[PDB]
Amino acid sequence: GNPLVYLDVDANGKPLGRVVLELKADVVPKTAENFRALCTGEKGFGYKGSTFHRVIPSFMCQAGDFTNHNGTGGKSIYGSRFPDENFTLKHVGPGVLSMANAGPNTNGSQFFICTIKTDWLDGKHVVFGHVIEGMDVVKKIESFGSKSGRTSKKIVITDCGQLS
Repeated sequence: GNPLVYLDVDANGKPLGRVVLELKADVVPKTAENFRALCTGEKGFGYKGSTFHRVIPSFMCQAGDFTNHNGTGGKSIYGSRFPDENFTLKHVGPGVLSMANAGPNTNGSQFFICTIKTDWLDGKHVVFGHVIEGMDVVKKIESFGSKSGRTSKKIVITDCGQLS
């Protein structure tokens, strides 16, 4: 069935808890597989030790730039970037997991978790999973953001991996 992955998150060195995510490999297999492999680190690089670098309250929490830590970097398991797989899943509400990008067909490793319904992103960002457990942790992360995206605390993915 669909993979379950986790992110364990710290804020200024203090554990916030675990976010568990279902990846919708049934609908977006290529996009799901990229995220899964980046969680396990099995290609020799991935999310462990990287940060949530842009967090905007009442909108989204963005992470996944493990090369430059500022929103300019990251890479996929396929190459630097890969195409938009499909736009079948929508940004239906809080807990949706979606690919960040720099325009059409520029997926890498950066992703975001929505904290509201972001319907204006439908057809522009590939949705590929959802939070199963840990929305409370996501809400804590959201509370440390600001309108500019700057975080008031350093938010680090201290561990991550695959549960099933």
